[PDB]
Amino acid sequence: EVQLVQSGAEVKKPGSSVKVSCKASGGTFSNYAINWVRQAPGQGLEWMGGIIPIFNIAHYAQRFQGRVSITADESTSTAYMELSSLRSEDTAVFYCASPYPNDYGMSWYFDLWGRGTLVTVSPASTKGPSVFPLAPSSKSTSGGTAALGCLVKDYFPEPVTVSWNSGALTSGVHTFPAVLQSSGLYSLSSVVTVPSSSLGTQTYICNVNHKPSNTKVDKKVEPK
Amino acid sequence: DIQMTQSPSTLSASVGDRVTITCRASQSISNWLAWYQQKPGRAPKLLMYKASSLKSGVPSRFSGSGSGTEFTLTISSLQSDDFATYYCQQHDSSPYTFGQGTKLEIKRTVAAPSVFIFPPSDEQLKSGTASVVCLLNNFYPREAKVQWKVDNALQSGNSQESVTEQDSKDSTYSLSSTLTLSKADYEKHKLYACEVTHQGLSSPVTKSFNRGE
Ligand SMILES: OC[C@H]1O[C@@](CO)(O[C@H]2O[C@H](CO)[C@@H](O)[C@H](O)[C@H]2O)[C@@H](O)[C@@H]1O
Ligand SMILES: OC[C@H]1O[C@@](CO)(O[C@H]2O[C@H](CO)[C@@H](O)[C@H](O)[C@H]2O)[C@@H](O)[C@@H]1O
Ligand SMILES: OC[C@H]1O[C@@](CO)(O[C@H]2O[C@H](CO)[C@@H](O)[C@H](O)[C@H]2O)[C@@H](O)[C@@H]1O
Ligand SMILES: OC[C@H]1O[C@@](CO)(O[C@H]2O[C@H](CO)[C@@H](O)[C@H](O)[C@H]2O)[C@@H](O)[C@@H]1O
Repeated sequence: EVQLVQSGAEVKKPGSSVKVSCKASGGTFSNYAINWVRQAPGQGLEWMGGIIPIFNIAHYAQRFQGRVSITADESTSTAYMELSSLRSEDTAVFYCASPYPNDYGMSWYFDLWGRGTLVTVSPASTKGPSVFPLAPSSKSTSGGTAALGCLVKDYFPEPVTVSWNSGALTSGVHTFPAVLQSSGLYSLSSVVTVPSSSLGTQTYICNVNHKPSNTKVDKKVEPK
Repeated sequence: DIQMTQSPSTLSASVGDRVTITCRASQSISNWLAWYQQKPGRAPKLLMYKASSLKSGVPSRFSGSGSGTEFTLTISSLQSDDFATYYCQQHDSSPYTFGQGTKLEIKRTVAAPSVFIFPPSDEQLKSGTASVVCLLNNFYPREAKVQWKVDNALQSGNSQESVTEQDSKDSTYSLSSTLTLSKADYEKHKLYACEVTHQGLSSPVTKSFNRGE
């Protein structure tokens, strides 16, 4: 029963603020050192700051001073990290972590880790994707193999699922990680390589599902 | 602050291999170094602290060494569960700093990417924007360079790429690059091409098409 429980993922408009919680109800709250470690997409781990509950002793990383406030509430055995004036660059997964709670020295390495809280900063609001075909052709037929796919563009937020022929085609399928575009909307492609000899006899359809906007789309992909 | 330097940035090995990762501190930190393992989409896991103290539950094959400014993490006989990214962190004083990590991947033979180029669909053009997509499929190693050219002129700033995680079956990688242009720019040029540079290619491979075929 000694775990760090974090609040759920969030979507924030630029300029807003977010407050992530981390509850540690096990053992004595004052023996934790609740630290917050950030990890932006594709980046390494970055220490933001931390606090020793009850004693309420805080330490902050220089880069976040002024923009972040880390606190702790003894009544609820919960610690918080509030990041304000959010920007696109702020998008990242925030982890709380702490040395295991001693029971009555305190070293600052992290025995315990929360599962992470994703904070996405975007000017956009919920929106279903548009699905365009990535059609096979001459420059899309390497030898006897052809590649085709679906461009799942401009949707928000994550995630979106993609299947081929309602799950009947999984071999040779590659669904890439979504990329947040300059517009604050996500985009991703799903491709599959098949025999070029099958393009005139086999039907290829990608099934896209975006629960956030209750959108479902089935796009048949055929050579141009 | 204390700057932590990890090397190599990427390590390629096979099950059964004995591997070593290093981490250097810009100044002495005694034995105050910890190591973490992290797999895609998951939170880091503590493996070692105080330089060589193995975290309860962590396999014996993991061992740490060092003090002062030089430290190492060793895996005596790599197992499939060990392929992930490792980070070192000094816990001597704040600000607490991390090394930039070492990705431990599965080694396989060099494989050139099969390249395919996709013109934007006529449907998307009606939206006022055009997306040209270039696919680099099943290659190794992961390092690759994609260069977009419009009417032989090099493109810059208008493309974004995404890469898959190493394939659990063939240990390869795949990458997609997408060039975004206004419908106006797209219908202003004829030749669209993506030039790919990779260790497995003796010279760059260029795939292209002429707008409207
Ligand atoms: O802990 C208070 C102390 O910390 C400083 C920075 O060294 O400010 C930090 O704490 C504030 C209160 O939580 C935040 O508003 C601020 O962003 C954060 O850097 C000092 O200014 C303050 O005395
Ligand atoms: O980090 C919270 C913790 O910091 C203290 C000072 O050590 O107070 C600072 O943070 C508060 C929360 O934002 C501010 O109200 C206060 O002005 C600032 O000095 C502790 O009192 C508090 O527990
Ligand atoms: O972990 C080393 C580092 O931790 C500090 C506190 O941040 O001291 C703690 O760890 C020592 C080593 O295990 C103990 O002697 C001490 O009692 C404990 O508070 C730092 O002083 C030290 O650099
Ligand atoms: O906070 C800056 C400080 O953090 C380190 C790691 O300890 O680098 C991290 O932060 C950078 C800025 O967001 C990322 O580029 C990097 O991947 C991440 O590890 C230090 O190198 C740096 O001084």
